[PDB]
Amino acid sequence: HHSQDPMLSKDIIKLLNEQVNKEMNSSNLYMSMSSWCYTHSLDGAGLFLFDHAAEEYEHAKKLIIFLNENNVPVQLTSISAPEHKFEGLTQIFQKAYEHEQHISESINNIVDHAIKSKDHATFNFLQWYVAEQHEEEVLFKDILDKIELIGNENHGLYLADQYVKGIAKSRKS
Amino acid sequence: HHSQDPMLSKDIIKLLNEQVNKEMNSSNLYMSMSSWCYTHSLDGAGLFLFDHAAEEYEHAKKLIIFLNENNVPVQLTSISAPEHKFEGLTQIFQKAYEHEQHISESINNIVDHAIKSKDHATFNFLQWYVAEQHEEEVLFKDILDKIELIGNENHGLYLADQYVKGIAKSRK
Amino acid sequence: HHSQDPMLSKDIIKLLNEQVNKEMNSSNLYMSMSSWCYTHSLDGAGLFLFDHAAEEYEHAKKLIIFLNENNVPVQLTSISAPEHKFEGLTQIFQKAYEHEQHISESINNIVDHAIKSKDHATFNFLQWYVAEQHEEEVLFKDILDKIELIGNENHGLYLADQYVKGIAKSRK
Amino acid sequence: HHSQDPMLSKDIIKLLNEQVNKEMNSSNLYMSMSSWCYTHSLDGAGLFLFDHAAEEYEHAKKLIIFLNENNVPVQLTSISAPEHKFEGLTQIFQKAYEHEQHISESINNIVDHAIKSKDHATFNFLQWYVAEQHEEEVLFKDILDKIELIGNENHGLYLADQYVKGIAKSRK
Amino acid sequence: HHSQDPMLSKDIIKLLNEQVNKEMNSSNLYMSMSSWCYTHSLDGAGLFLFDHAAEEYEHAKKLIIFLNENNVPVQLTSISAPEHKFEGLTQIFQKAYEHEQHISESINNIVDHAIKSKDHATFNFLQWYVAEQHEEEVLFKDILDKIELIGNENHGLYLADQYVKGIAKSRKS
Amino acid sequence: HHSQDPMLSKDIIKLLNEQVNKEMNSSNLYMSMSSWCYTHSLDGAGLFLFDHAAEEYEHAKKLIIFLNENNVPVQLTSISAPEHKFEGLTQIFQKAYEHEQHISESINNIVDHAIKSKDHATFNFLQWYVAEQHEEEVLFKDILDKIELIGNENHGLYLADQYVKGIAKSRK
Ligand SMILES: [Fe+3]
Ligand SMILES: [Fe+3]
Ligand SMILES: [Fe+3]
Ligand SMILES: [Fe+3]
Ligand SMILES: [Fe+3]
Ligand SMILES: [Fe+3]
Ligand SMILES: [Fe+3]
Ligand SMILES: [Fe+3]
Ligand SMILES: [Fe+3]
Ligand SMILES: [Fe+3]
Ligand SMILES: [Fe+3]
Ligand SMILES: [Fe+3]
Ligand SMILES: [Fe+3]
Ligand SMILES: [Fe+3]
Repeated sequence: HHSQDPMLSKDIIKLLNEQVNKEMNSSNLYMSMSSWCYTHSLDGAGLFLFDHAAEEYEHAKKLIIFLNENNVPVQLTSISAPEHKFEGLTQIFQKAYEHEQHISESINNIVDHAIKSKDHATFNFLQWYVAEQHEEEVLFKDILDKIELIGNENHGLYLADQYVKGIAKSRKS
Repeated sequence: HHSQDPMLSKDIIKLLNEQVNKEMNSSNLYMSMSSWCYTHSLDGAGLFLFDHAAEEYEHAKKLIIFLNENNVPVQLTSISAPEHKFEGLTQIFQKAYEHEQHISESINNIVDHAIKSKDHATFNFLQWYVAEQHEEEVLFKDILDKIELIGNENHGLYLADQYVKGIAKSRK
Repeated sequence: HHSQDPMLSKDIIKLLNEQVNKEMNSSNLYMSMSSWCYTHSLDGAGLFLFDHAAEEYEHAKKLIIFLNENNVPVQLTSISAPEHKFEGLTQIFQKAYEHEQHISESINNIVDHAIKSKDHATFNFLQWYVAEQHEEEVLFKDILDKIELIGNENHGLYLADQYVKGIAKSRK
Repeated sequence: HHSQDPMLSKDIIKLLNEQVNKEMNSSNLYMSMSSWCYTHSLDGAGLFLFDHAAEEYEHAKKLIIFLNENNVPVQLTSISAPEHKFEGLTQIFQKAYEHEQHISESINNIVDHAIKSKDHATFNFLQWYVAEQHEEEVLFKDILDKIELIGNENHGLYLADQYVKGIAKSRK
Repeated sequence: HHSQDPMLSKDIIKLLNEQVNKEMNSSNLYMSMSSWCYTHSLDGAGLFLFDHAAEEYEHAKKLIIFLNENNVPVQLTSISAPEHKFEGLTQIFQKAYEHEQHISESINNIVDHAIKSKDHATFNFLQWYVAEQHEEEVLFKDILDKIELIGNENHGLYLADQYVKGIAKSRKS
Repeated sequence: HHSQDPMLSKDIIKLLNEQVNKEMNSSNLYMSMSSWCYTHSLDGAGLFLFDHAAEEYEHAKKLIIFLNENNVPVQLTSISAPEHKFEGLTQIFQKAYEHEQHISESINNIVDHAIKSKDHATFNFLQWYVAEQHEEEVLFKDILDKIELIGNENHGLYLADQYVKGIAKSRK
């Protein structure tokens, strides 16, 4: 039996598949960052980063759904072993923030390519993703700022960890 | 500051970390099988397999949580790319069933090692996982049986795909 | 058309089929014990034992369901007439208590074999069964204790029957 | 202490005890047939026959209750193991339909003897049983008819098993 | 009149009785640790340890119920005077955590013996206990970690005590 | 940091700490009596005594709370093992009633010392305890009276055990 061809162009297909793989990669990175926090008495940051890892996987699934719907083969690559050694809470959120900036940038590139190729169905689909990613980028910016403001003298790490705990719990519900 | 050592033994740690990586790998395999179905007009199997991949990732997450709680470092390794070449619906479910068998065996192994080690916190923890995995293996056995019963004569693939669709919809 | 092979090992299959048959036999025994009580003015004990017979059959059915889901042929053997001659209430519950001990022993043996062969799906499945059987065994122990405490003298049989009647009714 | 004699006549007692054992044997037969279907990818027929087996045991229980109520000893006899080898779905339902006919005939025989011996208490009690057995016999005729109508060509077996599955589920 | 013999084997009987006595002993120890905290201005830790003492007694009662049900005589031994002198909050939770590890270990020994002797009714009964004890062990690990993270410079003891207070109140309801 | 001194006098502290240890001891005694009953077919008395031991521990806890609130160190001493040798139901309740009498006397002593010391915070606090203890002593007097009224002739022990069971059930 004959099935219909992919409904998206080859360039967009490639970019969307790469984005699926990026989100999968992010999910692993944040799981690893989470584990570091949990094994260093920072269960607030642990929980936040675990829940964030899970959310990145939710993004990957939403992208896959769109690919499936459009008759586009999903091409899952080898996911690389995440960084597992970190210096401290500040370095983790510095790295995480830099990571989210890169994700934001790669999204902008797909959206820009959708415009250039006049693929406005893909442009429209991506809007929820642009919005949620921007909110995520701002949140990491905000936590990094707060970690820097608190500092890690006496019980500063405890305070910073409880602040992050409060954010994680407030976002569950 | 001093953080408490891992609360689990080195052997158990190794086995549980390995299992996390196995579930991640299963999730990718099923998304790959799911996409093969969708791109070959089998959105019923496609749906079922997608939903099953997401469930494998849920098992991965619950394993991670248990490691985190026991102060055990989570050791995520490179996840090799899943196979993407399939001959048909029957082959996908034959591969899927053999896969669930291997996953069931790997779980039995950990549970047995927990018993050897007298680690009954881990034994107790793994019980939902043993249960849920058995349900999964049965389900794949049942679907495989049904695909084979229907066969691939005139509109047989359609009937099989509708059947799997019904199951996917009833489980969510 | 091709159906999948049984999902359990030969020895587990054998033990589990033997157990289905033990439960079927138990139901027969308890019906006959129940009838003896009913024809000897002991309707309270009759009711208790009738309801317990029915629950043995429920256990047989739950085992059969598990055999079905694992693609295991259920092999029912010949039924031999249950013992039908009894001496009195005390003897019936003595025999019953001893029978329940034997049922507990045979379950423990299946569970122990599940561990030895690392069949943790079966081990996990049998847990409700281990728990319910133990509750049944404790109950027969309790009733036998009470029958002895009360005695056979001067409306003692009436009081013991009313006691067992109360238990039967409260378990509905 | 003196207990009252059986309230039914010896011939009626005999026929009623025979009937209890026939229902026990029916339960066994249908469990075996059910298992056959389950192990040959016919879970729809499997479920139907399992549920029907359990209902035959319910019939046995209600007859036993009536014997208990009339101070009649229940005499459970030895029964051969049920047939376990079958040729296919059609053969199973042919055998089952022939079996339901025999049960129907056996009930009519008891009812007729109740009329002849002026045992109208027993006649009255058996009316629920006559009505339910008739409904069962009709159901088996209908399923057998539908199986032959569908046939065994390509996916006919699947369509037939799905039809029986819908009946099983709708009967609760 | 004749009563039925115990339904459990002599080895399991002995182990279960010893476990009842261990839980009773724990209850006293935690009452004593609680009193120390209350008399040293640490009412948060005071409350937590008091509620925990009470929970250990709940465990002992559940074990006794099972013994009673099985016609096994309950053999209560002399309960020894608990440690009453402690150095500080950190030492108390270090001791408590070490204590919970020992309890966890003794449970594993009973469960292991149940398997060896094929006593699967006892194996099954003990599962709630394995689960609750593991949760307790993890909780003490978590509090010890947090006490160490906070430290006791300036008002660190106050912060640590309020953290424990929050845990105690959240577990009541 | 400086923590405030105890808010109670040394004599009161001594008496209240002693009372905590007395309640702990009572709890163990009653669990011991409770187990004697259960192991001798008296699950009614067994239940009642178990429930009463748990209540003695509740009194211990409320005393501890009051000491904690007043910044008084709690001084738990070695709790001697309770007696385990009993001759029968009557002896257990004879011992139990004499025990509750001694506990009532010990409470009266503390309350009297509170009055001598003008410690009316403690006097006021102890009022629920005086009340609840009196109710307890009456109850044991009532049960002892009833056990003795029933006596131990043919099924008398059963009737007494059922009576105490009713009380236990009505109080929870
Ligand atoms: Fe993101
Ligand atoms: Fe993202
Ligand atoms: Fe699975
Ligand atoms: Fe799995
Ligand atoms: Fe067709
Ligand atoms: Fe039983
Ligand atoms: Fe049973
Ligand atoms: Fe019928
Ligand atoms: Fe019938
Ligand atoms: Fe504990
Ligand atoms: Fe504990
Ligand atoms: Fe008292
Ligand atoms: Fe008192
Ligand atoms: Fe009397």
